[PDB]
Amino acid sequence: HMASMKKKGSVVIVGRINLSGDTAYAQQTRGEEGCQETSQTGRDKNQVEGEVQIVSTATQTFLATSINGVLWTVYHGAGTRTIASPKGPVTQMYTNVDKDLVGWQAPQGSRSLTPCTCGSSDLYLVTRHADVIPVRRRGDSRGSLLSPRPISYLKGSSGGPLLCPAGHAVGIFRTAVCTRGVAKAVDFIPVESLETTMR
Ligand SMILES: [Zn+2]
Repeated sequence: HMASMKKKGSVVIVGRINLSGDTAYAQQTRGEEGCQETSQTGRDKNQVEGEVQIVSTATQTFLATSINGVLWTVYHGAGTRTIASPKGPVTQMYTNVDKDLVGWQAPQGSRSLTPCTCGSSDLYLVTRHADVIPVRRRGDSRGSLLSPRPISYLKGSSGGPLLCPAGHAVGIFRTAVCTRGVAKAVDFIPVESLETTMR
């Protein structure tokens, strides 16, 4: 009955993918206990750094990527949930189920990637395990893995970035394209589609 109805939890930043040096690596900033409490209160006092965040819900863990002052991720992971912040749960600034895209204002202390202007088709996918996978762009919204892998390796990487050779943001990883469970290609949200949503 109505008095007993719970509320959806907040997305919680539980770590980041460090790309600021010569070596990419994942860092955890909050354990599962703190994540649970933070998800319920929506209050996160942790300092955020970097461009690529690891985020969790009650059920899922995936990625969120800051581009031009917006932290972007996929609707099929975050739905309409708020994200926890130092002042409380923060409401989504963008919500587009048709693009499978959501976004919040980038957390204070985060760094944003710059949208790519190069038109290059040699791309690099950053995974939740700090893999940097070469990807050849094949369309506005798809690239092919130079070395196909089992889908397991890409699980939980939605919302991660596809990068230009110069480190610009080219797209947000949306979902893998598989055959017999083997990921041979990836579909992503082009950054141009993000810029249009941003006006
Ligand atoms: Zn570029």
